[PDB]
Amino acid sequence: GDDRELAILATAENLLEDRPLADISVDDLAKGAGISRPTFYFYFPSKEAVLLTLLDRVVNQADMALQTLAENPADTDRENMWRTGINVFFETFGSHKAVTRAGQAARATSVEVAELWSTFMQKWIAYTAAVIDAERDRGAAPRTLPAHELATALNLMNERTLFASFAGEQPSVPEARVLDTLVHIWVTSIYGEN
Amino acid sequence: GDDRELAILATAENLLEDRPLADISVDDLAKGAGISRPTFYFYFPSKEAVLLTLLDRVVNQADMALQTLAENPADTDRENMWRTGINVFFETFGSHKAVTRAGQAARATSVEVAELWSTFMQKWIAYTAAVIDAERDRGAAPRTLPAHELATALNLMNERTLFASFAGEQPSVPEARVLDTLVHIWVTSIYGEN
Repeated sequence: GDDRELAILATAENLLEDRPLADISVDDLAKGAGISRPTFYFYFPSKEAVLLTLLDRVVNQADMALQTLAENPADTDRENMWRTGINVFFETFGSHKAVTRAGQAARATSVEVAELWSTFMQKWIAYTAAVIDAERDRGAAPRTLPAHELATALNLMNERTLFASFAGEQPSVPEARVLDTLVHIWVTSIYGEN
Repeated sequence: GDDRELAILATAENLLEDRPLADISVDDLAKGAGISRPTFYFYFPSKEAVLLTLLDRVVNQADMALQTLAENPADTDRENMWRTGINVFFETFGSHKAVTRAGQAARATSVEVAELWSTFMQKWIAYTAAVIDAERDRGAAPRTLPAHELATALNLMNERTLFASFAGEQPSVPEARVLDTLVHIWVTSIYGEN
């Protein structure tokens, strides 16, 4: 009986838009799904383990998303081949701000999360560097910096930047700009010369 | 004061080298520093307090340093002018990696610390904007992205990255490159066209 789990997962993410994981208790979730306080414990050991699943879900959506682009190509220049990738992350995480803010300010307390993140950040960081080269052996991008390093600076910038945008921090870049703001910085560097 | 307010500090900083604040005692600080428990408290109320100062001392160091380039302009090529500026941080914080690591795992629970970094980061992001602006008035820089917003992204990148390097995370850019890297991206996007 799958259903039940989604109920719990979904319920959390839609309570997280109002308060953190602390202000929420294993019961407030029992209702949302439609099970007795105890039933819960058969799908999740604790609320902690729920956020982790949320997070992982959200993170995989991104990989599965960007993955789809590693398949069918898009008939459009080089500025979009990049933009459209970053937008996955903007668009995606930008949709589950709550879970992002939640996963983040919880990285400092869950190796599971820290890893889950510290992992993909490497697949994504790799995928990128890959293209950086696949755009150098075709002679389109100058051989300036070592792809991986270059790719890392960019990639990490995203994380911090796209975050302070969703967390409403200050310093930050108004959400409706953070994109163009990023894409430009990617391209100008991925390709720029001197 | 100072003599004894300095002992503590230094005596703290050198202790953060081997372990985290959470493992350092008021005792371990009174000793190594050379003073008495009570004498400490006359200067500091808690250890987090000593941390907040060490941090305030580092941060401010870098600001004056940077501040000290406005009066000593000199002759040079567009690029280098940035490396020496971005260098001020990688050099400063990268010579106090322990504090940095500490003041970091503190922004999550210290509003004094939160406001501290945030209050500066703005002054640094601003300073960037000021330049990237007048850099356009003189004709060198192309008028693309809204300075402050470009300045921000870049600054947001140097935060999350230099740290990710000092704290030797996974993934990160080896402490031994980052300067060459960050410097690149800043320029190529500041003066870059599209």
